[PDB]
Amino acid sequence: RRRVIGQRKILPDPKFGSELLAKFVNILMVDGKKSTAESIVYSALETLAQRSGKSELEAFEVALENVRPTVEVKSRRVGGSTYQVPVEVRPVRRNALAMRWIVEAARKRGDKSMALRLANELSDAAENKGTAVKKREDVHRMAEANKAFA
Amino acid sequence: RKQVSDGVAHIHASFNNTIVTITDRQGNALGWATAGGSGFRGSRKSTPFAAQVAAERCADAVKEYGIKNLEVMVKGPGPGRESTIRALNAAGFRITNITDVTPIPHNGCRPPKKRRV
Amino acid sequence: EIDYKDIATLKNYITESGKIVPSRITGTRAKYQRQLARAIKRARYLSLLPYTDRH
Amino acid sequence: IKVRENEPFDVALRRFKRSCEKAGVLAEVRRREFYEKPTTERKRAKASAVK
RNA sequence: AGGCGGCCCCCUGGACGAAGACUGACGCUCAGGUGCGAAAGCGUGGGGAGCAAACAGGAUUAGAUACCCUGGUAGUCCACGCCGUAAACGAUGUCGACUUGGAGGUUGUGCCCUUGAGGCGUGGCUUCCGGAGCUAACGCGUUAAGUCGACCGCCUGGGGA
Repeated sequence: RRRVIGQRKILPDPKFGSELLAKFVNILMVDGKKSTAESIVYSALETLAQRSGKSELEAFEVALENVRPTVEVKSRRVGGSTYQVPVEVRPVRRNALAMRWIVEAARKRGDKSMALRLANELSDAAENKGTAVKKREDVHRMAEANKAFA
Repeated sequence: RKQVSDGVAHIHASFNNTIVTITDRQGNALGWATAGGSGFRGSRKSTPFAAQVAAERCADAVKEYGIKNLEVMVKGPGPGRESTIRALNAAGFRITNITDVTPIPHNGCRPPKKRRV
Repeated sequence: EIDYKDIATLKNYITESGKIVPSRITGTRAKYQRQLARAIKRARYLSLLPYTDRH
Repeated sequence: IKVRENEPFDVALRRFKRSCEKAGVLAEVRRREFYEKPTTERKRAKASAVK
């Protein structure tokens, strides 16, 4: 329906003053145990502090700056046929897209603590050096190249 | 071998197909491309990009001839004509005359009796 | 009227593409539209107008 | 007078108003006598100008 | 009636009206009789581009004997002949006569104090609404399914025919 959100407001991180670090713990946490996620955020930043050339205060933002697309491909029905169309990636999602991919990667991993599973993906999330890892972005590379019918 | 600067282009654009061929003043074809050969099929073979990728390759197929001045003969009802002519004018060619020559039935041979669309 | 094969008159009853203009855009009665169509069709058999501007 | 341009041409110019399919030939033929009977509501002509 | 179109020429059928002329009921209908195909088919002989039953090739699919698609015979065309076929369905057999309005077009024929870039009578054709009256109902509606004379055919459950 129509008379719906939008985006509900969230309160920014009390220690860092950031709304990205507030959304990050909300999607990172599991079974609503946000208190454990508050021990994983910044604890996963241990090996990134000196390695960040934007300084520590952008050592996580850098992994979200790596990917900021304008369109994504979707496969949608027009009748008895189903075709690939480009849909807009708005400012509200443009900064939260890669954040959602990094937590999935860490949850799908199974070695060390969670604060080390998260650090494995975050170490390469602005380097992209691994094999078959940029297949992640084919859903936006196929969108900046959509032809469809007009 | 030797540049001419002048030619005549034959474009067919239908709701199911797009064909682009470039000829000289006497009807000798200097380059030819098809949207099927540019990797588009079915109804999508009529699309403004499927036409562009064939028009660009047909202009590239006359790149040895140094074309600058053009007259155009257009066939078929398909909307791709203005975007095709632009995708070809993007090769540096100026189009000084456009003429439609579609076989919209005059026609010869048997008249069809089935219905349309 | 007065020798029908006047191509300057016949060119005033066709489009830029040489098609016969419909009776409603000239205000012409059907009595005359059919005879004007016969005149335009006969003018092709006088070689004063092409059968289609395509050829 | 829709197309009227000969020789050089650009963009679409296919979609026009008046003559061919409504205002006032072709289409609406199911209305039949609506093409004659309504007189001054639907028919301007009358002579003295453009027949 | 079926139908018939393309351009030019020669020949040629039928329709329609006004003021008069001519025969002087010479007229109307009509069992049988004599005549006329849109198509498909057959028959004697040609002809094969276009399209295509049949049949093949490939697909789709449960299968696809259909659509799609690469081919293709007969037929379509012609000099013609035979048949009488159909939604030959605009469902109105052929003749005669009386009646109520309008919007619109055409074709005769006769008029107009034509300040019209035209108008109005009166016949033929003729589209679509609409009053009476008829029908169960749609509607017919002055070119009647109203009204009423003349002539010739047809009708009286369906399955089976």
